[PDB]
Amino acid sequence: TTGRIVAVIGAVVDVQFDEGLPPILNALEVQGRETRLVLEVAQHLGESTVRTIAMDGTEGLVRGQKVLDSGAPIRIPVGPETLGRIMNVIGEPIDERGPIKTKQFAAIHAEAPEFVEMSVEQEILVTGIKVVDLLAPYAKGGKIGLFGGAGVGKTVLIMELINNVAKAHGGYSVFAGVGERTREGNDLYHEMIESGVINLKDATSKVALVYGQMNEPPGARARVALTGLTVAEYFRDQEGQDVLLFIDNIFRFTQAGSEVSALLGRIPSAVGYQPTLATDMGTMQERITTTKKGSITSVQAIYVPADDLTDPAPATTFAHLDATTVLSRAIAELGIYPAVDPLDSTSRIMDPNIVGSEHYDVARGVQKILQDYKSLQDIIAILGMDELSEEDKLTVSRARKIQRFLSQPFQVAEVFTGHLGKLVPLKETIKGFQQILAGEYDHLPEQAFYMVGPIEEAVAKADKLAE
Amino acid sequence: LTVAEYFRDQEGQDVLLFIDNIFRFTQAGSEVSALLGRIPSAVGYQPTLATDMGTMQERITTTKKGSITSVQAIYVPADDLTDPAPATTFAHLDATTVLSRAIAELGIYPAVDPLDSTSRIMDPNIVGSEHYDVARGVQKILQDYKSLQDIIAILGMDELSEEDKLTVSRARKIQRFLSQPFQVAEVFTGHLGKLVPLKETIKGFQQILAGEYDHLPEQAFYMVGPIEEAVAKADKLA
Amino acid sequence: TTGRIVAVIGAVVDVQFDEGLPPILNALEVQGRETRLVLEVAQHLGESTVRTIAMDGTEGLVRGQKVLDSGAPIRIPVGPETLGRIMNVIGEPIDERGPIKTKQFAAIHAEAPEFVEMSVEQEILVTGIKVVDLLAPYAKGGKIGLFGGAGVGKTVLIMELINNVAKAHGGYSVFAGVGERTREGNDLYHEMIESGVINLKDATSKVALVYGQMNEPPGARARVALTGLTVAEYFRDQEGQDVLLFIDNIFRFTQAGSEVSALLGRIPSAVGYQPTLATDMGTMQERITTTKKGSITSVQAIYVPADDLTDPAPATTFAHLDATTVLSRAIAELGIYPAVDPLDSTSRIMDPNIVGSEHYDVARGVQKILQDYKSLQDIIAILGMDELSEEDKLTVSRARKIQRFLSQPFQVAEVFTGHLGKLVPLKETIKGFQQILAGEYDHLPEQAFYMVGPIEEAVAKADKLA
Amino acid sequence: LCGAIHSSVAKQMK
Amino acid sequence: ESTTSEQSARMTAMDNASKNASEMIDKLTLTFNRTRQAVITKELIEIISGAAAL
Amino acid sequence: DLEETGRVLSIGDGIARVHGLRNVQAEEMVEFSSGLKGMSLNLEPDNVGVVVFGNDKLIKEGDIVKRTGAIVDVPVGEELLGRVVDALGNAIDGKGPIGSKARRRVGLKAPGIIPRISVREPMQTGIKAVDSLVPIGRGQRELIIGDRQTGKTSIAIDTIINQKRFNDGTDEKKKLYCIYVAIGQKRSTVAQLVKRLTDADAMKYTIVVSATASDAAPLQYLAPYSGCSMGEYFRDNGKHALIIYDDLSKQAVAYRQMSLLLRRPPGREAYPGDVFYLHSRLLERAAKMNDAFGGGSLTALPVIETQAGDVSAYIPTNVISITDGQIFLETELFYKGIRPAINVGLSVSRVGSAAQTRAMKQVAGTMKLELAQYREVAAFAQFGSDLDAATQQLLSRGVRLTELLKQGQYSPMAIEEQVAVIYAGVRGYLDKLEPSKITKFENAFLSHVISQHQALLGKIRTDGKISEESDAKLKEIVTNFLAGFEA
Amino acid sequence: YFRDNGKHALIIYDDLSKQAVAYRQMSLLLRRPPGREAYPGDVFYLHSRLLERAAKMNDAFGGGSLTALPVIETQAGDVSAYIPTNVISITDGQIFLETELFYKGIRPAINVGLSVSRVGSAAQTRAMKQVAGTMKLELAQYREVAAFAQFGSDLDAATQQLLSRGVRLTELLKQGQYSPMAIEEQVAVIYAGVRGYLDKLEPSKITKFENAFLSHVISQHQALLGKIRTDGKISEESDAKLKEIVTNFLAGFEA
Ligand SMILES: Nc1ncnc2c1ncn2[C@@H]1O[C@H](COP(=O)(O)OP(=O)(O)OP(=O)(O)O)[C@@H](O)[C@H]1O
Ligand SMILES: Nc1ncnc2c1ncn2[C@@H]1O[C@H](COP(=O)(O)OP(=O)(O)O)[C@@H](O)[C@H]1O
Ligand SMILES: [Mg+2]
Ligand SMILES: [Mg+2]
Repeated sequence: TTGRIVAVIGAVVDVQFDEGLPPILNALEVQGRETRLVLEVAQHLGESTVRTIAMDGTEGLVRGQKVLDSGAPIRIPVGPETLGRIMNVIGEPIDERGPIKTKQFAAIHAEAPEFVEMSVEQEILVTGIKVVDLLAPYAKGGKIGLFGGAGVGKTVLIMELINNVAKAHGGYSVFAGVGERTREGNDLYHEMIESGVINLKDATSKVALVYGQMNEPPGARARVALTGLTVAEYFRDQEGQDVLLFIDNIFRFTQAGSEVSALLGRIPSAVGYQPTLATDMGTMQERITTTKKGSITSVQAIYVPADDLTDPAPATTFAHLDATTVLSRAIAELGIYPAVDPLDSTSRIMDPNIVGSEHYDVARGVQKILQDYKSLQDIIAILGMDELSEEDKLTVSRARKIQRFLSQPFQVAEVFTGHLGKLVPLKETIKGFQQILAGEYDHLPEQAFYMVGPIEEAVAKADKLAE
Repeated sequence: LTVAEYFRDQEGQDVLLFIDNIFRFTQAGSEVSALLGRIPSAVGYQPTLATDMGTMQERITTTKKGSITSVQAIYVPADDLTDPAPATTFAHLDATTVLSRAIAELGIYPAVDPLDSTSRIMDPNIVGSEHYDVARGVQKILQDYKSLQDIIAILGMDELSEEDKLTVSRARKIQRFLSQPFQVAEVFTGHLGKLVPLKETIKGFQQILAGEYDHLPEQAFYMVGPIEEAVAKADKLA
Repeated sequence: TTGRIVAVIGAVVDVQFDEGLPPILNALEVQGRETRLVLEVAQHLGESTVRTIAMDGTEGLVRGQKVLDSGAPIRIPVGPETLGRIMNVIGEPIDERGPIKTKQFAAIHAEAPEFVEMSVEQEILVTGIKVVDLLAPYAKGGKIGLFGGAGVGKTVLIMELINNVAKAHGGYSVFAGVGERTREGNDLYHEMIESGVINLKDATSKVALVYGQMNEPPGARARVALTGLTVAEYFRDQEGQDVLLFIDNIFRFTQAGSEVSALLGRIPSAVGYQPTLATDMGTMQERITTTKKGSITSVQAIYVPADDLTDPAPATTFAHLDATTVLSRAIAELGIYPAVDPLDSTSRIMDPNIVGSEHYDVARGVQKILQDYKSLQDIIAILGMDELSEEDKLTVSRARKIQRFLSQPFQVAEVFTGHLGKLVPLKETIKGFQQILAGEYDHLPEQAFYMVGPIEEAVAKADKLA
Repeated sequence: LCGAIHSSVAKQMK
Repeated sequence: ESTTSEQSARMTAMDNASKNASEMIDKLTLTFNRTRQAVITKELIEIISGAAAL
Repeated sequence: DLEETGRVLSIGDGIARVHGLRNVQAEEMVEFSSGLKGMSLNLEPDNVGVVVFGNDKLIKEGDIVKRTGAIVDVPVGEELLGRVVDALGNAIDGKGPIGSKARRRVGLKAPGIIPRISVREPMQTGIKAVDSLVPIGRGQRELIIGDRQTGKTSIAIDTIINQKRFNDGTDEKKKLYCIYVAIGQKRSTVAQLVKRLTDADAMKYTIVVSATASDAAPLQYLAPYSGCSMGEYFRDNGKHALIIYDDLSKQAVAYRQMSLLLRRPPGREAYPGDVFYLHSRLLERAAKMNDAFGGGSLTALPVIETQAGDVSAYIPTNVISITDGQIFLETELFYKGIRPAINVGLSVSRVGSAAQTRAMKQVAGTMKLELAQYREVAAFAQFGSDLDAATQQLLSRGVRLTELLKQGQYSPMAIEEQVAVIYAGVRGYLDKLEPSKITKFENAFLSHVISQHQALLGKIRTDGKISEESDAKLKEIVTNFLAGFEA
Repeated sequence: YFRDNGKHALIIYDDLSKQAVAYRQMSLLLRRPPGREAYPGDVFYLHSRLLERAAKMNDAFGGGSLTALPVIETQAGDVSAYIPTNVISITDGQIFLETELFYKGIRPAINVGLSVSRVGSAAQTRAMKQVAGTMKLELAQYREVAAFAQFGSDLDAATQQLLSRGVRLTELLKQGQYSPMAIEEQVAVIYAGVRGYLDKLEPSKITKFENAFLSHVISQHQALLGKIRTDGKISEESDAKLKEIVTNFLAGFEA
């Protein structure tokens, strides 16, 4: 079947087919372009005309240009031949390393796993991050989400998690860069090559890349997420291997949709977001899950518009996670990095019958003292201080030390912390905080914990801070 | 505007253009814009708010053939300076005088906010170092008072360091010394119209900043002309 | 005429007619349904088509279905035989006690009284309740804002007002529940039968009920207020009585409006309220007035959204209120029943050129003495209730005596607390507190002035207390 | 915070 | 005399301090409600306009 | 055949403008050429706005749409107990098909005003914080409202668990069946959910209707109605049923989608003007039928997710005004250690003692009063530089009672056990014990009486209140236990 | 052009907020539906596509670069606006200026706390990295401690020292207009502060000290500045030399 473009406005193009109207979700190959421009059928307006979203620029298109129906949705190459290869939204090799020689391709659009395919196994994934492992530990094969505003450390944290987990990972991994800074992409690409995670010579690459940065049209950003997902889905099912799915930033999926929304003739919903926000997010997120075939530990960086966590985008994302690490700008401003908010992060495995009673007690105890201090803050805000009882002045001091003991110098942010990267094992994490709660280290200055590793480094630093 | 343009160019006469109120120009636009069949922009204003204001304002300017000193009154709807009307006007002025309703309610007239009004002439190599230093010094103390205003509003002025009390006192004297009785407002000020020369204005604030008057009642600086009247009034108050 | 449905979108049904296109506000009876589905015309699209708002579920409607034009707006059964019956928006009996055998029918849509019909004199409706008549006198033919949640004896105060008004004014009452919770609807009905304001055996039913259950569409809930108002209008415009109209609540009346407005495709104004917020409210409130025949005083329960009084809904309602009765739980906890806060409850007619000089000054004195005592409340448990001067110690006792003398046993509580209800006339109410302020009873125990009627009873009680 | 007590006597004690 | 004067000034201080606090609260509640209504109206207008342009 | 059939004019965003079907009824189910079902929500002069019940990928222009005839109805019966079904009752737990014997329509009018009776029979949740201060009755709509991760869903689950007690006994009148409806939630959570209920063996009397995010808006829209009908069956047949709507917020969001796409006039937050009507007619179905009408009851515990605690939001306001109570959960209390984080001070129940066990009423009232006084002076606690013994004592009783309101998750205790622990604090046998140890005491004490004192706990039930004898017995137990605790 | 030709260019977009407004007009007049704040749904792309063009090309691609510095005007300091947020999520950092600081003498009115560089020391000479390094994190903690100690909160040696360093460094960050300092000169003045040789100096005197010290080295110790400009790092000798210069000079300054 062959259609012709009849209207072009933005990334939304309408094509009229003489015969054989292509079903929705199908791709269309715009004929007459030096660049492969794919159009995804989104609506069937009628009068043998269909509305499509462009996966690239519509600039240059002319009304009447012939378009061919591929006869199937956007298919991309999946398999081990993608590892170490940077893939385009529509599966094209944008790494310059020739074509991706895969035996079979896969459609990016698929159905979500049935209810009788989910798992109920929860295992703690020691990422090596104090705040995380202590308060909100991740689950090996559980959906994870890093929330935060523009400038809190989401990207740096996801990179850190990659450094730790992705490297010492038995299996393949996939990284999809949805609407972000290409700069970051180039950096990550070269950094992984250095860490041998991506070998440009011998086949030892484990991380497969997919990108569609902020320089791409709404259509590309709205699908790159699915593209990367499909890649991970293959390794999950037809391979039965542990797949790591890192997405940054997933919010761009929703943003891309709101842009074309108006051009698709939809009535604005709350905060001007598309009325199909939830469903669109659901059809996608639900595919990003662990099945009885394979496990996928997904780590997604979720942007928070104007830091308003009540914004329909991040607000709807919360219900699609098992572990939430909310980043606060306030804590970031204080200087505590990662800027994880200890009173807004939670984990599904934080049950005393999963992470253990001792761990649960320590985590809760830390959260409590912090909350208590938070309540004492506004109390003395502009009312002196010398009135609080020994207990209050004790909780304040301890809470502050714990607060500053949450900051851990990240290897990734070494050029931002001006310190060496440290990793603290869960055991030492529980140990240290448990001891601080016990008030054992109440004879050390607050700064002795500010940006350190194990409690040993805090004590040693304390004595070192003789002057 | 056209009338002014003529004198400016065709006669090179230094034209003084006074418009009151220019904001009405934009307001009228919104009224007809709806009827023009355009899609409303933010706050329902005409989507062409920026351009319209531009083509007009850009005609009210000094050319190499003639000079025009324009003084345009800009009404701020609902006292919202962030409103698309006044906000878009700001970048068209070389000197801005933002009148604060709060200051007016404090009897300080002209109710000019000393920390919001700006001018591109405020440069040491233009108005002089002495003028700039005094100007910034005055703006600084006033700015340091605003921060203290919070604590003052709750724990009074008792929980303040003697230093802060000094800044507060001086700031209030300066704050009042900024008020000047207008002849066109004598029926309200109840004071004869006083005009103060730049030289006396600079001197007056220099002395107060130097603390040379840290002993005179603040009211002695209310509705006065040159600093001399402040001292004189102080004596009359005894 | 018989039209045909040409479109059904939610609760908005468009019907087309060939001959005789029905006017606006006119009712339409859909044919081919078990439950009578009434459509109210509210627009003339054109090309012999009219847009209507369904009064109930439109589920099952098919394009082409016949619709009989009633030729007149929604009419409801009016007359004395509606007392003790729970009526539907369109008048259908929902209490399952058969059809309302009425001979007179009235439409819920009617123009408000003409200017020449407006009474130019402001009278006070003696409810016979000290706290009210004294401090917040109900304006005869005025709107009163009943502020109170639940568990504050709100229902009891309602049942008392009815009993008293009918017993002391021969005027029946009507209760229009806008957005009534079916649960509370059943409770209220049975609770009313117990109080005797409604009877099943003998016809002593002094109230008529109209329920706009939350189950019904916006159009139904928005009209139930009118329906109840029409049932009350009858008594005034026909029997010339002083009817009492209860609207619980008024906020849900406005909400139903914004909703209907929204469905009709009208652009929402500030905070999303319908543009016709002013008119919708006005037209309904304007019917509640005093004419040269009778009067209709309306006690409307008020819900202040987000506790914002500047919000359009409450802002508009206040523009039609004449008095307020703030049922405070704190007061109820102190055992003062009715729990009417003597400092919030206010009335506009509480002006000397209306309620009289004596009444005004006495009421003022009561409010003032209570305020003064309140100021001392702090000093009491701080410096010590003894440091207070004689006058202060006198204000304390007197204020406490008055505070207690504000409680009054309701007849509704007779079939519960086993205490005879009192109907204290305005005269004795004034004289009573007037004497307390004078200190004529500064020698009797405070308990004597608790749950009593006329001051005389308090005196006798004091003797019993010895 | 105890009003003008400390400052008052302070600006007299020294 | 110290203890007395101290409790006197403190009592009067806090007395007026809480009073000022209360006023500040009511003022913020009013400004809050204003922002609250404005917010709803703004979003709603943006929705209506966006719809009335299809 | 523009009569019983039609042709799709346009299809997109789940909306299919079918041309024809001049004999379809409003809200009637239709079938597309792909076999997909749909519901004609919009009946317009030249088209029928049909909402697709699935991926409209299998829908194109010219697709012949035919009328099915039957309206949306779901199977109902005890054969659904222990089964996980979708919004349309179809079994999704894979354990074969359900015995679809009886079938009830999802859209039915709520029971009449007269056919009901005053709520009396208590609906013991198991959480002492609720049963004592916020009692719930059979035939009441109690709203569980709070922000994300406050504990909303947990309050529901424990309530369902506690029912196992009565459901294992011979007390047929106390037996309460439960139905959990999931809307918008992910299958992962729903999986852990049913797994949890199975571990608690509560599933044997729990029906789980699920409508995940991958499900079309209309399915998520029907899920709560179908689940309701499944419960109404019990109610009408005299049996007692409980249903939780998790969440109505997510359902409203999915419904708004249909309206906005159908180009229906958007109101506040873009929600349609009948979004209230949506929840009202649903929640009003819950009721307590009179003996003449079986005598059953359907208690509903809907969940609403608030944003930044803005209860004045459109949907939250709608449901709060339709319910007979609200259980406020504040995350602040959670981190403070208050678990469940049920803000008793704001939580209410318009029913109250009316549906509370007499035994509980006795100790519930005193606790409530004491807690109130505590809150009135709570602020003065942290600034207790110099306070009078009276205020101090109020703070003492306060904190202790607050500790007693704490309860572990997945462990709903019996009413006798609740009144027992309440007795300890209310009577003051904890005013001296440090608050930190109170939590430990409750555990040791309760476990002790449940062991060597089952008779006492039982007597409380038998007497229906704390009898003078049991009052004296408990006195000797608490005093002797106290010394043993601090020695 | 310069970028793809090995040359390095710099571009300032003043003002991007005004461009957006213009675009809004264009789009609205095209009858395209008005979005949030009437701005079109692709306002983000309007700026992303632009800023993303600025990049650093590898040697194979000429090794040229295009550094972009977009300007954005915030209304009433409300960064919760549509455009402000957009741009902040595209750039590799921001520099927020506040009128409050400006009047308070902090000129440039750069708010250290609301400004970051998503590149860091990877754009600083070793010399600057040796002095600057972690001074940012230091100032952050300093401001927090100062805010928490806005009264006599029995400050110990550690906290007091922190406050002292903070105030000193703050003064050294003040700089006028049209007076760009050389990297080595900046390193010298920042050195005196970070190393803490001015900890025993009155903050008001620092204002003049900087200029005096600057002229002192530029005149006589020009060789030191010259070396640093070449080595791009403070050598051991340079560190020792600077130490003797600042200590003695400062000592003589406090005559
Ligand atoms: N009784 C309890 N005691 C202690 N912790 C509890 C209790 N109930 C719930 N929690 C904690 O609260 C967490 C959140 O519970 P839950 O998922 O029910 O909250 P929610 O607000 O319903 O979340 P969502 O909004 O995602 O449904 C649990 O993971 C658990 O850690
Ligand atoms: N763990 C960290 N330690 C120190 N600085 C950090 C850390 N994470 C982020 N930062 C600082 O914050 C900046 C922004 O972080 P980034 O995560 O890139 O922003 P975003 O969260 O918006 O993607 C970084 O350039 C760095 O200066
Ligand atoms: Mg990032
Ligand atoms: Mg939940």
